[PDB]
Amino acid sequence: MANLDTQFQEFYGELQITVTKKQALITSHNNLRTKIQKYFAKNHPEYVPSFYIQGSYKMGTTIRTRDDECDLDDGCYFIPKPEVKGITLQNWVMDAVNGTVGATPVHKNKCIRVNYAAGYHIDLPVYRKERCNDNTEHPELAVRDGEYELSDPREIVQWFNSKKKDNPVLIRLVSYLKSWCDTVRGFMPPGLAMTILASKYQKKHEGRDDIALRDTLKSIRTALQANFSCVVPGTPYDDLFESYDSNRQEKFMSELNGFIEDADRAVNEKNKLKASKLWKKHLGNRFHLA
Ligand SMILES: Nc1ncnc2c1ncn2[C@@H]1O[C@H](COP(=O)(O)OP(=O)(O)O)[C@@H](O)[C@H]1O
Ligand SMILES: Nc1ncnc2c1ncn2[C@@H]1O[C@H](COP(=O)(O)OP(=O)(O)O)[C@@H](O)[C@H]1O
Ligand SMILES: [Mg+2]
Repeated sequence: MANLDTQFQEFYGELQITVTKKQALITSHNNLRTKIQKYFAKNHPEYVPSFYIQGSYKMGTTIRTRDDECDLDDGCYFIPKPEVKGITLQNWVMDAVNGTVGATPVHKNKCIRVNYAAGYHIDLPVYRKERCNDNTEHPELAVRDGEYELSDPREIVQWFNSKKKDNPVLIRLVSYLKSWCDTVRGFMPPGLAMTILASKYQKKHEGRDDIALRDTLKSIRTALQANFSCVVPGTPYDDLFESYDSNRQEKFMSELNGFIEDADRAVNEKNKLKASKLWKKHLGNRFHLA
């Protein structure tokens, strides 16, 4: 039977942000920090922002999309707590990043998004927190449309770090699943959902990332068939699937069935080209035999 482990490793390589874009992302994220720091020093020095890279970039699971888009999440914290609405802190950050050359900001519900014409964006979730060095205190996320929400971005990173330890295939599995979401889109869940599901339900097959992904898909399906949910570690009741009606759930679980069916056929294929086409159908066009 065809062995596609090498093709999976090369696919993982193709999913990485390119050298040029990663340097531009980091340079831009440093420029944004200085721009925000200068804005508050000039206009509201009573509040001092501090920063913490979070999300996939901090966890080491970032992929570029099929359009070569990529991003970085940089949390913007105000300590101690400003006694203003969350939308007020967001508006100031939005005003601060406005005017960045080659970029246009967008005020999302839970972050300020800075879209760069060069093909990347930086998301700036805004937080307030009372104490500078207290990991037992969870920060409050600013929300445009409502009240602050308790959040635990650092706890997610710690949790995933413990799952990654002695387990380097996990970041590859998360990357494969994120590329699956990036290929189908529409009803598909976000990358954080793939991080949680792969970490909880991972199955291992040393030397065969193709078999490992197949086994992990079936493990995820078994868990979600019993209880269709995806709770964020450290934040109970933060269920990433809580808004999914029966239609969206059925669409996702049907796509998971089809992925599993084709993965089974690929693993049992003698023809390496056919096997690669079955995987590529769901993982996207950066997967190939050549
Ligand atoms: N429902 C949520 N609860 C808590 N944190 C969230 C939630 N959604 C997003 N985040 C935070 O934003 C980060 C990025 O979310 P997401 O867009 O799914 O990841 P990616 O950076 O891979 O696109 C997550 O790592 C998490 O810290
Ligand atoms: N609970 C959260 N904690 C931290 N960041 C978040 C959270 N939820 C969303 N984000 C960030 O905000 C981005 C988009 O926010 P979203 O909720 O999609 O706003 P909108 O509904 O306007 O699209 C996400 O990609 C993520 O990076
Ligand atoms: Mg994001």
